[PDB]
Formats: sequence, structure tokens, C-alpha cells
Amino acid sequence: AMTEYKLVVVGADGVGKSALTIQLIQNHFVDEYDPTIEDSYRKQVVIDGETCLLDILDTAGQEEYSAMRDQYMRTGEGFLCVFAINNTKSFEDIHHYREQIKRVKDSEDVPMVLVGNKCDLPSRTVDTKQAQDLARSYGIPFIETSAKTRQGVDDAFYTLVREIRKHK
Amino acid sequence: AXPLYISYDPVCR
Ligand SMILES: Nc1nc2c(ncn2[C@@H]2O[C@H](COP(=O)(O)OP(=O)(O)CP(=O)(O)O)[C@@H](O)[C@H]2O)c(=O)[nH]1
Ligand SMILES: [Mg+2]
Repeated sequence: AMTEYKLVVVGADGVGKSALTIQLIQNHFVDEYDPTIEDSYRKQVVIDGETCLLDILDTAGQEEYSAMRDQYMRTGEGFLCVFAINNTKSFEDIHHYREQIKRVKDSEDVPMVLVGNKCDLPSRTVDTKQAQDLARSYGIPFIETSAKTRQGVDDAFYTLVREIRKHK
Repeated sequence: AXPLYISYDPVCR
């Protein structure tokens, strides 16, 4: 009975939710052949010596009804809250995603990691001082990633699993 | 906005 961790990836349209997940699951950067519909994926990985299974919901179609999203938001054990470092509006949306997760989990204590994706781009508009101050106000880790180069991707998911391990 | 549509979230209702 290998430990299973249920993870959910949330964030504004276009921040790279699918790109982060597809690098971990399929070892490539998202292209026109990868599907765009919301789905869950499974992956066996070794994190700090523990062989475990990750079950990841990649959210999409945010305005439409989804029975899977309804189930997995309630059972999710940890959430990656993603913004893009070149899109201030996506960073401004983070607090709304976090407030919704707390509302649906009916708890003030939910494992989460703040992810600033697209860190390969020169056009940064969200400074790390602003993002780190937000993560510190929530008591959660902050990591910057590039799903394109894969920088930080595996570490973002492993960091979230480390936060889930502290919940219990 | 939600931001996600979740059927049992009171804000979505
Ligand atoms: N430069 C760069 N572009 C990225 C990165 N990650 C994703 N992108 C680009 O951003 C766009 C959206 O990526 P995608 O992974 O589909 O984002 P998403 O958040 O799942 C989109 P949706 O909310 O509609 O499902 C694509 O054009 C993709 O190539 C990154 O790390 N760097
Ligand atoms: Mg997507």
C-alpha cells in the first residue's frame, strides 16, 4: 500500500497549469497534440526516499460544470496555486483561488504552494518580493518554475508533497 | 467569478 497524494493545480487561464503537469507526467513541454480538457493523471515517483503515487487534477474550463472538479476539490490534499511572472493579473487572482480552496475544504489549514511560472521570460512584471511576501502571509512555500525548460517543475510538486506530509 | 465553478461552493450557488 504505497502512499497516494491527491494534488490539484489551479490558477488563471494561460499560466501553464497543463504545461507543469505534462512535464511531470509525460516528460515533454505542452504542444498542439496534447489535449486541453480537464483531467486527472497518475504518476509513481520517489520523494525523499518514499516511493509514492501522485494523483493530479489539472483544472481547466473554469466556468463550466465539472463532476470531476467537484469531487477532487473536496478530496484534494494539496494545491499548487500558479501564476505567470509576466502577467500581473494572474498574480492578483491568486488570493481568490486560495480563498475558494479554503471555502470548499471548510478549513483554514490546507497544504498549498505558490508557483510563479514562466521564469524563463525576460518580461517579469511580478517581483519576487511581492510574491514572497504573499506566500509568507499565508505560511506557504513560494517557488519559481519554467515548464518550458523544466526548471523547478519537479521541485514544485515535491515541495507540495512535503507540505501535505506536515498536515498529519 | 469563483474563480472555479464548483457546484456546492456557496459563492457559485
Ligand atoms: N515561456 C513560457 N511559456 C509557457 C510556460 N508554460 C506554459 N507556457 C505557454 O503558456 C501557454 C499556456 O500554457 P498551458 O500549459 O496550456 O496553460 P494552462 O494554464 O493549462 C491554459 P488553460 O487554463 O486554458 O487550461 C502556452 O502557449 C504555453 O506554451 C513557461 O514556463 N514558459
Ligand atoms: Mg490547461
